[PDB]
Amino acid sequence: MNGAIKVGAWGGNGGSAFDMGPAYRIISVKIFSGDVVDGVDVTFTYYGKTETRHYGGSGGTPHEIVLQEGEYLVGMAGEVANYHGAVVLGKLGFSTNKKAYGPFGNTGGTPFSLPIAAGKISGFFGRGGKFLDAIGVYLEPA
Amino acid sequence: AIKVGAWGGNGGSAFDMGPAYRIISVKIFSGDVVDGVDVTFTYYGKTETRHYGGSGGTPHEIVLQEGEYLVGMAGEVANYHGAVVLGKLGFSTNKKAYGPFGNTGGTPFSLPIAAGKISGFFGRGGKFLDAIGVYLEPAS
Ligand SMILES: [Br-]
Repeated sequence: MNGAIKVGAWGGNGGSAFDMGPAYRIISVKIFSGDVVDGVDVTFTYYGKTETRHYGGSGGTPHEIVLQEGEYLVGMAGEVANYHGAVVLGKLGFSTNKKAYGPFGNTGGTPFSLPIAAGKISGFFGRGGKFLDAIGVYLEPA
Repeated sequence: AIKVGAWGGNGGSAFDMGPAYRIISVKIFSGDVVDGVDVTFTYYGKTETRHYGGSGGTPHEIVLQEGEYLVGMAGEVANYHGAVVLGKLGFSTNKKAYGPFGNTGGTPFSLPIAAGKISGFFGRGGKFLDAIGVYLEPAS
């Protein structure tokens, strides 16, 4: 609605649905991972207030992407894995117009990939519980 | 303004449909792999058919009914006789999922569209369908 374009989610159907909606500015993403992707922090701005939302569980090591001036998110990729009986993100990475980051996570399964030939990622939705069950993205022009 | 993909190889020649006003139908030509696609659509007052890739294999036509639109695309990227191509391709509408068309496995990709629709195509083609990507638009 209101003109949104949402692609995904990739992953399983467990955990609880989340939807950040679209941001004015994503500032940074932290991807928490070990054997699989445990969760994500998204830090974003709105009217000069910086806020952080966490989705998924409390495990894993953090892997950060701090967006530089003129840097924006142009790809996402990973693997959907079966882990301990749950269908979750086993690996997750992102590309910007400047650099690739990751993927983070150590469990393979069914790959997915989202090259954005025109446009950028503008927000996130998905499912989280003990791990990051699923992830999807909002898109807008670049 | 919103283009995702293409998934597939670097061979063949580039194509680019741009976005349509309305997609009427898509035909997927396949045998062992995806040979190519026809897209029939409305565009700036005209009704047009374009063909991308080769024309071998068998055509499989999906005609979109009133209130029906394309909300997913998926497939596998395969090596076929030395060409990195779509080995399998399928589409979902808001009513039903179709496919796969083609028989050759390789690396899967999937594009579920939770909000919006596919409005057109771009990619690369030769004898077969080397690569395919989509233009995306919001729902109306
Ligand atoms: Br349409």
